[PDB]
Amino acid sequence: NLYFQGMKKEKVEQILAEFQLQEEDLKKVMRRMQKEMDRGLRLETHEEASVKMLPTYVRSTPSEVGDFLSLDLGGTNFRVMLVKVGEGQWSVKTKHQMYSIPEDAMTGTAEMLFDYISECISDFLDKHQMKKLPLGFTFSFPVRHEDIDKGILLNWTKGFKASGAEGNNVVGLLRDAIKRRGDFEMDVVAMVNDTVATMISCYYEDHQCEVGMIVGTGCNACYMEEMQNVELVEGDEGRMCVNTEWGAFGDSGELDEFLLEYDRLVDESSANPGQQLYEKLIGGKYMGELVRLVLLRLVDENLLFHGEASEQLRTRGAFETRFVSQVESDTGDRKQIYNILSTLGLRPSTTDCDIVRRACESVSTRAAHMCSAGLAGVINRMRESRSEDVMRITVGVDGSVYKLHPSFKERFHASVRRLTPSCEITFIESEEGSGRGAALVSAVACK
Ligand SMILES: Nc1ncnc2c1ncn2[C@@H]1O[C@H](COP(=O)(O)OP(=O)(O)NP(=O)(O)O)[C@@H](O)[C@H]1O
Ligand SMILES: OC[C@H]1O[C@@H](O)[C@H](O)[C@@H](O)[C@@H]1O
Ligand SMILES: [K+]
Ligand SMILES: [Mg+2]
Repeated sequence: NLYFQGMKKEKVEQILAEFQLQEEDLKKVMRRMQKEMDRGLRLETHEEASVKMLPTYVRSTPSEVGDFLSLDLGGTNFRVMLVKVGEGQWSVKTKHQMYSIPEDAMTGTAEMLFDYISECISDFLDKHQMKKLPLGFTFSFPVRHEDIDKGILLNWTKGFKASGAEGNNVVGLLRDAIKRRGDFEMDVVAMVNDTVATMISCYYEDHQCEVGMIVGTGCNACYMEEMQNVELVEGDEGRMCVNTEWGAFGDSGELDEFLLEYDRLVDESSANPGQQLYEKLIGGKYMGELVRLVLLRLVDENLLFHGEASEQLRTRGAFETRFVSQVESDTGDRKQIYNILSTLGLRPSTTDCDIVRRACESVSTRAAHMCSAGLAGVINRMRESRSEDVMRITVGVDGSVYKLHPSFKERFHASVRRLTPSCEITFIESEEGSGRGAALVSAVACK
């Protein structure tokens, strides 16, 4: 019966309705987010604020030229690259290599981690016969800076758990590991978040870019704040980039009304339970798993796969986030959806496929909408801080979710636009943002 297939589909929709957020829900999240950003900037409230609004010491009024080395650590892969900076300043990726980080190095000791990093740097300097450049470190974790070249790791995020790194100077850890190996020498001149790197890389082609955003494994944003509002740094003149660390929004209960069973389960099986909760609604580290967990509930309610979940479907992380993009790239014939579930040991019908799509759309739309509330909060804050009825601003964006998901981008922009009246927001995707941004920040600091 088509009548019974449609009754299965109606029941799924009732369950999936839970992922909906009304426009007023988003405005509420936005206001709460703006409130947390206020708190993180102020001396009185900074320690308790879950959105830490960390000074980066990358300023509005900041350079050198020549060969630069860029390091990038934040995802499953560590990337090294040679970049040429020339006359403002252009930058170009000329040599590049990425390395897979062994499990033991992400979850072992800091020494292991940075030993592996240094090994990677020497292989790269080998593969290009260049083993003393100025070195920029894109390091995508919450860091409390004392300057551009010095700051301590507040805490690991995104599954990182190397011991002996939290509360230590990250540049120091890198310098130490390089010294231990002692077969090359590098001038470590700057450390930057990936958001900051992305923002800076978009500046040569568009000077209106004063916001950087990452929607990848993790989710975070930075922006050019007025120095007068950055209470943690001395001076009131011009602007300084702030790393919001908005992923930890929710860690003090601010999203509790909105968290679902699937979110609690994802948080509980994560490396950092109770932390990075806003990020866990959005990031690619967690999105596919969120979908896997919806699909499991649906098989349990007898609405999917004849009520039977395969060994693969019951394994953690098996529904990869790229599968969410692929499913939602489907043209209507169900071929992409079928092949994904086939490789998961499942024997999907035609309606099974349509339900999996609906599950993915519900998770990724919520991610798009939740993300939109955070960005709209930042851009609205900036408009009010500045002196204009209409703010024109560019946002530099990187990450596989924003970049590769076929509809996230579009759902996200629309929602951001609803929430930012009297703002004209241009979105640009960075091209090698982290390498070129890191190199560009190095060249300034190279003084
Ligand atoms: N085609 C895809 N569509 C959506 N997500 C994907 C896709 N391919 C990989 N991913 C996910 O995106 C993440 C990797 O994205 P990527 O942008 O390369 O990392 P990243 O930007 O370093 N993350 P982060 O450092 O947390 O900002 C992983 O969690 C993957 O599961
Ligand atoms: O890589 C994207 C983001 O992931 C977050 O989890 C990290 O804490 C941020 O520093 C980073 O900007
Ligand atoms: K100040
Ligand atoms: Mg990154």
